[PDB]
Amino acid sequence: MEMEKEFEQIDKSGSWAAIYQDIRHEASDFPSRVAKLPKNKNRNRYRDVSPFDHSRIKLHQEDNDYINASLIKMEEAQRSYILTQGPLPNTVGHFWEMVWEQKSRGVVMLNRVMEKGSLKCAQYWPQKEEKEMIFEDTNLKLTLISEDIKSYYTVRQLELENLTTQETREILHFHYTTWPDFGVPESPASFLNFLFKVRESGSLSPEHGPVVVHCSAGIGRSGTFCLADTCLLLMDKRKDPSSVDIKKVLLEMRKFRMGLIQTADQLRFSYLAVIEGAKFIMGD
Repeated sequence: MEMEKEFEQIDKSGSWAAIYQDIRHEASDFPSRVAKLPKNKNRNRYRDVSPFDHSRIKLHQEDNDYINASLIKMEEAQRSYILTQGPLPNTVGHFWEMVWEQKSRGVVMLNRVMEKGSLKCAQYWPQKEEKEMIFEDTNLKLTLISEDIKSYYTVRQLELENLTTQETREILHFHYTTWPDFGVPESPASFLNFLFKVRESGSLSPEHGPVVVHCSAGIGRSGTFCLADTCLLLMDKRKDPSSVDIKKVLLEMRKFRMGLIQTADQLRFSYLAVIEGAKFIMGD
């Protein structure tokens, strides 16, 4: 592992903030005209986190097709992700319309509904089996089937029914619940174990639609997920834990959504998780 001694080299030199700035500067920049139309102002959670028009997800609704969401297509790894913001009270129906239209099998949530005294996300899934949710604007019903609460994540089977065709699908909600309010987790082990549960569920398999991933803005903790999954997969395809340049992967993902990886602590954590997750992918 080169990166393991490049990692040790960057900590010594304390220069995480420097590399992270390098990436901010090299990062690509494309139009996001649709996002900043005023008809869409209230469809965005942060005024400065916009999907690029080229990689954006379109709702199949000729009235307004906008939702703040990007398709990240990683060609060498054969892995696609949909990165999105946490739904607004007025976009919850859109969010499930998107999960329906894209044929996604799983949703990964990396935030709690309330963080730092504020609401980072609408409550967009049901809490009790018997209290189903109806989305009138998008003709969808959502039902909680089961719920498996563990120490640092919760998994939920949900049933999504299309009212106007009577088709149903089962969605897996993977909810990481212990991401620190400030900073990043002290060890990646929790995060890695959550990652592998998502993998084992099949939600990433390419017979399915792309997994929907989000946090508050869909770039910070969301990117850490995607970057770690993809780096670890490329280490497999090459079965060589050192042809993978984590900064080069990051810059390629940022062609598809701006700002992935928000802090330089997140970047360090990204390295830390890939290095550690490499143990259990090189035979173990």
